Amino acid sequence: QVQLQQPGAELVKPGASVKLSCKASGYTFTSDWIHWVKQRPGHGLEWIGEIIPSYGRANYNEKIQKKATLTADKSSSTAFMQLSSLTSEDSAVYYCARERGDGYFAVWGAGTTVTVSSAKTTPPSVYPLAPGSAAQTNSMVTLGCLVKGYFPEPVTVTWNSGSLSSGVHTFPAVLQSDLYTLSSSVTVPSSSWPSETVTCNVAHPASSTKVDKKIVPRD
Amino acid sequence: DILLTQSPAILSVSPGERVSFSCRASQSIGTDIHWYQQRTNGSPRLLIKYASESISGIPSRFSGSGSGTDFTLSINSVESEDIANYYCQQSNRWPFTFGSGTKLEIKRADAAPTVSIFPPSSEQLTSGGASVVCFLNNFYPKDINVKWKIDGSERQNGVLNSWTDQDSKDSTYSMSSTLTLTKDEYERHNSYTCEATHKTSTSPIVKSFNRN
Amino acid sequence: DILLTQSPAILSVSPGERVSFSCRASQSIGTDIHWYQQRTNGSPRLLIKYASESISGIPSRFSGSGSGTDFTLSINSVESEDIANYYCQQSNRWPFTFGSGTKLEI
Amino acid sequence: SALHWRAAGAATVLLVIVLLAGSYLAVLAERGAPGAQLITYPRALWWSVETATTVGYGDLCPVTLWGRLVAVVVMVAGITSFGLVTAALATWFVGREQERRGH
Repeated sequence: QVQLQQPGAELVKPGASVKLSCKASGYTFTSDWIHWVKQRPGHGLEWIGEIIPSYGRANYNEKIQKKATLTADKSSSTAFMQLSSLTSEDSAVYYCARERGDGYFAVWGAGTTVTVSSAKTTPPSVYPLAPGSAAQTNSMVTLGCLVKGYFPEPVTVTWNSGSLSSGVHTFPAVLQSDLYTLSSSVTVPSSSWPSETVTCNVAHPASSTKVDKKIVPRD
Repeated sequence: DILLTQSPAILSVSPGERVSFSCRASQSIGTDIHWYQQRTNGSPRLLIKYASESISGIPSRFSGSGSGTDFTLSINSVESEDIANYYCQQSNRWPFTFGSGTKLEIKRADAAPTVSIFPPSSEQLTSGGASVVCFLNNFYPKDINVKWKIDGSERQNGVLNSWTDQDSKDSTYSMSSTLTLTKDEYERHNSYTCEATHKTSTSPIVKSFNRN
Repeated sequence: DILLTQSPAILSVSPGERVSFSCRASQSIGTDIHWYQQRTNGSPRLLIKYASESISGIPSRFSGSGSGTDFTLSINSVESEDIANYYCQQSNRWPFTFGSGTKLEI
Repeated sequence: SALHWRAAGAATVLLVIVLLAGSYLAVLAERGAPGAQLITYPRALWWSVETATTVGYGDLCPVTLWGRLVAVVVMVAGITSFGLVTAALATWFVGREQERRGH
């Protein structure tokens, strides 16, 4: 079972603050430390700080401006990180990791995408992508779905609830007028569609929405 | 504060070949160095702890070595699934620190792109919008150009492109070109075409469709 | 005798921006490095002791970090009153020594 | 039961507890201090044993105030524990030599 659970996203207005959570499960020892690492798109891993739950003490990276405050609730096995007075420079993916006191990060959370913007949340519109009537097909057929007009990132796209993993490409989103857009494609044997159903699942953590959209051939 | 240098930043290798990532520490740290793998959109994953100790669940293909200030992470017989970013991390002195990272890149055989064009959906047209999507999938090298023609004439407005990183399934690349127009601009035009120019062919690969 | 290198000698920054002064020791000195500020016609004033310890009366804007041979003094959101000369000083080995100084310019 | 032998045991159990708590507290005290090496439990425990027996190789040692205070407690507990064993061995020899003379 997933050992470190983190929320998928958080939208934050410049100057405002947010409290990220990371709940653990699995074996917990008196010697555990929970770490927090910040990753900016395209960049590397930056250590933010740590905390030892069994005691409650926390240490922080001294080279960077301190915008974090760590705490831990022993009763609900949850570690928290309070970020305050954020600006665009704070937008990034924040990971929590667990260390058994022996120096390496055995397990990491999925990470929480934090976006600092003035814009407002917008769930995505999911449109189908079936071949045109004149498109000849060979041994394979390419289908897909369009996800546009959403904010902030990210969105997770799966096919047939994850059962269809091979042959999938989900492109990086593009930004235009405070709204993101991206498409995902999937290739299956031409003979299998449309006898066997093909659906795209789109989750958008920021708006607590997850919608489906079946891909049927154009009438 | 211990500095970890990972150079080169990018490493290219041919399928099955042996590869080696280097990590250099600013001061002697025994064997307190750990390696992590991070695939595109994934979280870091422990590969080697204490410079050379195996972790359960990690292909035996991975091995580490070194001590003092110089460390090496090795992969014997690289393959598509290994395409990712690799980081070293030290736990010898407080605070723990990370290396800057090394990207693994695979060099596979040239491959032409599979092109597909899609007319906008009826649902989107219902909302007064129109998006013509075009996919240029699984090609190599990554270098590629895409052109749009509306009724025979080149179009450059409203075209937003996106490129995926090297695929960890087959070492190829893919790209998407999206031409967005209002139902009006779209309704007063006949055919739409997508053209892909790629090293694998002097002649371009094209896909079209007529609104009717 | 421990040599303290402060480079660059002059640092230019825009109002409100973050600034960083570097101090490099010829040999490892733990965290026995202290920072001083000296305005034009003024006497030196302790800013940070032992690389990162705060001193009472010093704007929270000032912070230090580092250990071994490399040290950094940072100012988050520079402002006119920060225009001065900044010196590092080591107390790890006798005799105590001073860096050559770094001028802050806005 | 002979007190000197009981105190020796109590001393051993107590030392083992001081070593474990010292290892825990040393790490707790040293993390947060730039340059500190006494920061993971396995070596901290090696360090505590190293200190209690007073061998002190110098491969690891505390740099913070509380780490040093913990170190002092460990040194003293070790010196006292081993000193108490020596004292018990003295009582055993003294008692038995008395017997060897009749008393």
